Amino acid sequence: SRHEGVSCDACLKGNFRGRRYKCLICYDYDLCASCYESGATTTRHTTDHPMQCIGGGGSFTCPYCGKMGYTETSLQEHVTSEHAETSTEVICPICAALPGGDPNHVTDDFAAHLTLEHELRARL
Ligand SMILES: [Zn+2]
Ligand SMILES: [Zn+2]
Ligand SMILES: [Zn+2]
Ligand SMILES: [Zn+2]
Repeated sequence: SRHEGVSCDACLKGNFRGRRYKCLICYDYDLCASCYESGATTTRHTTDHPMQCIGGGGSFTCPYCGKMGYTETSLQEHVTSEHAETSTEVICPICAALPGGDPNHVTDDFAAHLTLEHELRARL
């Protein structure tokens, strides 16, 4: 998924995909996974600083039938199988659970939303 509203203090890319790493010493300081894994530093930040990984995991509810307990992977498998042609408006549970996440991503094609905005790869 994307870290909406977040930009990397080292490479300046924003709303980046993959995992987000937040420094717990420097104020409002975040690294994309590429800059985190590669030891990127700026003026105030060192690789010694404690970092918190944000995003990933979680169990999700299907908005079309209400069944609970899916992972991001199994939710997408379920929706793309059992609800691929429906036009009811629903709100995305994954966006709402991710910090920065749109609290209300309203969509009438949830299967396309998962495929496009929640791709199933660790770096995405
Ligand atoms: Zn970066
Ligand atoms: Zn730092
Ligand atoms: Zn369902
Ligand atoms: Zn979403």
